[PDB]
Amino acid sequence: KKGVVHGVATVAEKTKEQVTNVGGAVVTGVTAVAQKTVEGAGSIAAATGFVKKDQ
Amino acid sequence: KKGVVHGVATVAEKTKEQVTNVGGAVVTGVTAVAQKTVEGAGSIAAATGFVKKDQ
Amino acid sequence: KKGVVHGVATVAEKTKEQVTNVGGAVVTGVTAVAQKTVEGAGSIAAATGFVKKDQ
Amino acid sequence: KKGVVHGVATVAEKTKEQVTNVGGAVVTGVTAVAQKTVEGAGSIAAATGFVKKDQ
Amino acid sequence: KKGVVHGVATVAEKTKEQVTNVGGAVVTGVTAVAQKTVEGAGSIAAATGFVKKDQ
Amino acid sequence: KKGVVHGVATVAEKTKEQVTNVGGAVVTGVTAVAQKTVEGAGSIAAATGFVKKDQ
Amino acid sequence: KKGVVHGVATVAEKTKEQVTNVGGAVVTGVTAVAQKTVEGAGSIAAATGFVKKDQ
Amino acid sequence: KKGVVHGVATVAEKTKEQVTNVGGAVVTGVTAVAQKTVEGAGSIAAATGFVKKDQ
Amino acid sequence: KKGVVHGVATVAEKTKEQVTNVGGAVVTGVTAVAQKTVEGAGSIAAATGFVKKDQ
Amino acid sequence: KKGVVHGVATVAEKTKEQVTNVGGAVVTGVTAVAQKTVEGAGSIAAATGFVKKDQ
Ligand SMILES: Cc1ccc2nc(-c3ccc(N(C)C)cc3)sc2c1
Ligand SMILES: Cc1ccc2nc(-c3ccc(N(C)C)cc3)sc2c1
Ligand SMILES: Cc1ccc2nc(-c3ccc(N(C)C)cc3)sc2c1
Ligand SMILES: Cc1ccc2nc(-c3ccc(N(C)C)cc3)sc2c1
Ligand SMILES: Cc1ccc2nc(-c3ccc(N(C)C)cc3)sc2c1
Ligand SMILES: Cc1ccc2nc(-c3ccc(N(C)C)cc3)sc2c1
Ligand SMILES: Cc1ccc2nc(-c3ccc(N(C)C)cc3)sc2c1
Ligand SMILES: Cc1ccc2nc(-c3ccc(N(C)C)cc3)sc2c1
Ligand SMILES: Cc1ccc2nc(-c3ccc(N(C)C)cc3)sc2c1
Ligand SMILES: Cc1ccc2nc(-c3ccc(N(C)C)cc3)sc2c1
Repeated sequence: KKGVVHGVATVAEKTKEQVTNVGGAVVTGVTAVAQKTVEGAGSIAAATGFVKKDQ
Repeated sequence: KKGVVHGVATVAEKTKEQVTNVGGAVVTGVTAVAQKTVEGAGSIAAATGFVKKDQ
Repeated sequence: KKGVVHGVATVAEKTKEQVTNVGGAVVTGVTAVAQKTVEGAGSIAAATGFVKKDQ
Repeated sequence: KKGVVHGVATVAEKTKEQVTNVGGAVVTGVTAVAQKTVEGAGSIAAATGFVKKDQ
Repeated sequence: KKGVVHGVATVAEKTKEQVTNVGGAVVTGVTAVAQKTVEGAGSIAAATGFVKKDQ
Repeated sequence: KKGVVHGVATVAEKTKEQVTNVGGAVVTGVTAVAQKTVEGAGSIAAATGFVKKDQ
Repeated sequence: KKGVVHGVATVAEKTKEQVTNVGGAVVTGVTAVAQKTVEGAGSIAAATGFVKKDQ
Repeated sequence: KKGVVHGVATVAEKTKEQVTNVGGAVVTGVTAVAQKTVEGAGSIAAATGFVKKDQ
Repeated sequence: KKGVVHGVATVAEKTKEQVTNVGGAVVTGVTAVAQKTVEGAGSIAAATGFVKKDQ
Repeated sequence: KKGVVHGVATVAEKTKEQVTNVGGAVVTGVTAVAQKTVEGAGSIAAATGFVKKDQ
């Protein structure tokens, strides 16, 4: 076989899960957050996949 | 076989999971956060995958 | 076979898990955080994969 | 076979797990944090994979 | 076979686990932290893979 | 002061939390369950407070 | 002061939470269940406060 | 002071938490379960407070 | 002071935590379970407080 | 002072923690279990407080 990509690719066979991202956010997984009190200014309480590039 | 990529690629066969990211965040995995009190200014309480590049 | 990459690639066969990242965050694994009280200003309480490049 | 990379590559066969990172954070492994009280200003309580390059 | 890399590569065959990092953090291993009280300003309580290059 | 009980009592002052149970179940605490697949016949997957007295 | 109870009582002052139960079930606490697949015959998947006295 | 109990009592002053149980189950504490696959017939996967008296 | 009990009592002053149990299960403490695969028939995977009196 | 008990009592003053049990299970302490694969039929993987009296 032959393949040429510029990116971003994701090429496969017999594949149970696939995610391609440029951005941005993708949530595909099981996630449970239980929480009782959030205070403070300002605290990232429960972050799973996170990116902060403030300018 | 033959392959030429510029990146970012992810090329495979018979593959159960795949993630390609440029960014950005991707959450595909099981995650449970149980939490009772968050205070303080400002404290990253529970971070799993995290990136902070403030300017 | 033949392959030329610029990066970042991830090339394989018969492969159960794959992650490619430029960024950024990717969470694909099982993670359990149980927590009772977070205080202080400001304390990284429970960080699993973490990157802080403040300028 | 033949291969030329610029990096960062990860090239393989018959491979159970793969991670490629430039960044950034990737969490793919089992992780359990149980915690009862976090105080102080500011103390990295429980860090698994961590990078701090404040300027 | 023939291979020329610029780095950082990781080239292999028949390989159970692979990690390539430039950064940054990668957590792929089993990790259990149980903890009861963290105080002080500021004490790295339980660090597994850690890098601090504050300027 | 004077007190006579037959039970079950719970007598106090200045008390943040109280539970009295005869039974039966009482859930008053923070609880997070994240779960991806349960199989088998029959397996108690994730039990927190549990009592089984089958006859 | 004076008090005589037969039970079940719960007597207090300045008290943030109170539960009295004979039965029966009482749920007063924060609870998050995230779940993706339940199978099997028959498996208690995620039980928090539970009592089974089948005859 | 004077006190006579038959049981089960729980008598106190200045007391932050109290639980009285006859049964039965009481869950008042922080609890996080993250889980990815449960199989087998039949396996108690993650049990915190547990009692099995099958007859 | 004077006290006569039949049991089970728990009598105190200035007391931060109290548990009285006859049964039965009580969970009041911080608990984190992270888990990736449970198999076998039948294996107690992660048990914290546990009692099995099958007849 | 004077005290007569039948048992099981737990009598005190100025006392930070108290547990009385007849049973049964009580979990009041911090506990973290991180786990990646459990197999076999049937193996007690990670047991903290445990009692097995099968008949
Ligand atoms: C659409 C596509 C298909 C196939 C493909 N194969 C690539 C490849 C194969 C082998 C190697 N080596 C490094 C040997 C490199 C890239 S890139 C690519 C893109
Ligand atoms: C929105 C926001 C604001 C403030 C902030 N501060 C962070 C911080 C501060 C100090 C440290 N140390 C490592 C001492 C780590 C993170 S994360 C974060 C996110
Ligand atoms: C918003 C933004 C801007 C620029 C950018 N550049 C990226 C980049 C550049 C070069 C390479 N190489 C693989 C050399 C990879 C990613 S991701 C990305 C995202
Ligand atoms: C926002 C941003 C900007 C620039 C950037 N550059 C990247 C980079 C550059 C060179 C290489 N090599 C593999 C040499 C890899 C990544 S990632 C990235 C992300
Ligand atoms: C935001 C940013 C900027 C620049 C950058 N450069 C990277 C780099 C450069 C050279 C190499 N070599 C492999 C020589 C690897 C990575 S990662 C990266 C990320
Ligand atoms: C409605 C009520 C009020 C007060 C009260 N006090 C009780 C008590 C006080 C002290 C002791 N000791 C064991 C000293 C025992 C029971 S039972 C009871 C019932
Ligand atoms: C509705 C139901 C049916 C069956 C069942 N079986 C349970 C069980 C079986 C075996 C063991 N072992 C400790 C081997 C534990 C629990 S809990 C339960 C609940
Ligand atoms: C459905 C049911 C039946 C009987 C029962 N008996 C209880 C009992 C009996 C005696 C004592 N003592 C305190 C001696 C406590 C509880 S709870 C309960 C619930
Ligand atoms: C369903 C049931 C039946 C009987 C029962 N008996 C209990 C009992 C009996 C005696 C004492 N003493 C304190 C001696 C405590 C509990 S709890 C309970 C629950
Ligand atoms: C369902 C049941 C039946 C009987 C039972 N008896 C209990 C008992 C008996 C005596 C004492 N002593 C303190 C002597 C304590 C508990 S708990 C309990 C629970």
